[PDB]
Amino acid sequence: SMNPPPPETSNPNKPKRQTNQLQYLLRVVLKTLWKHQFAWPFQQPVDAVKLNLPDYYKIIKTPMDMGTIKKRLENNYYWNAQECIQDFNTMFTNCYIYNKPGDDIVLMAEALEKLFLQKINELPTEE
Ligand SMILES: CC(=O)N1C=CS[C@H](c2cccs2)CC1
Repeated sequence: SMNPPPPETSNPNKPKRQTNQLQYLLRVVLKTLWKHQFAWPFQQPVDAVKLNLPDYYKIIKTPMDMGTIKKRLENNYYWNAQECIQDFNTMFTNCYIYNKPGDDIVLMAEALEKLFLQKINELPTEE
């Protein structure tokens, strides 16, 4: 079973902002998770063909990954920080839904989520 089209990262009909909170989500949150040793499974959409996971997109109907989030941040796709924070939480939740407890990938997501939570605890006040 094929891969679906990726989540959109560009939509000229969609109103956009560049807020200090969104700048923090790129410069601090995304950057911190992206450079982590466990980032690599999350740096692009799940490739169900290459990974031989024909049921992945039968189970996961709202896919999200840090490659998509990175493009959305660099492209100023978002209106507010909460949209981006939701994308990160979707990515983690999908991993916990699809995979079994204790799997390596779940430990990887948990380590990235710990750092995510630490960083968004210091999300700056909106200017
Ligand atoms: C991110 C995710 O939920 N995937 C689903 C199944 S397998 C793959 C890996 C397992 C261990 C290292 S990568 C990552 C893609």
